[PDB]
Amino acid sequence: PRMPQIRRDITGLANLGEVYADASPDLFDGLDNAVTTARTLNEQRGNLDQA
Amino acid sequence: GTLLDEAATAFGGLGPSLQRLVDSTQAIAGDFRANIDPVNDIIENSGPIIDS
Repeated sequence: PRMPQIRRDITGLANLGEVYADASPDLFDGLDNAVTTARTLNEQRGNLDQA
Repeated sequence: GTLLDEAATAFGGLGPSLQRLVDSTQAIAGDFRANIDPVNDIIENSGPIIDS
């Protein structure tokens, strides 16, 4: 009885995979540079709190 | 003779393998029935979030 919902789930999964695969390289480059700036923020936590 | 040869070819030494097949089938079916509410919940509620 829940087979239309299964079909909806599978089609949505395919579409979401396509969208994520299209949006992933930018996300991961941003995550690399965000790792750099997050390391910078962690190294100066006391300065940030005093600020 | 032909049927016996075919049955011997199909069931030569599959004793342990068929035993494992049947035991795995029954265990998986029983466990799947035991957890049918989570399966139904996943099937129902996966669509909204994914389509969102």
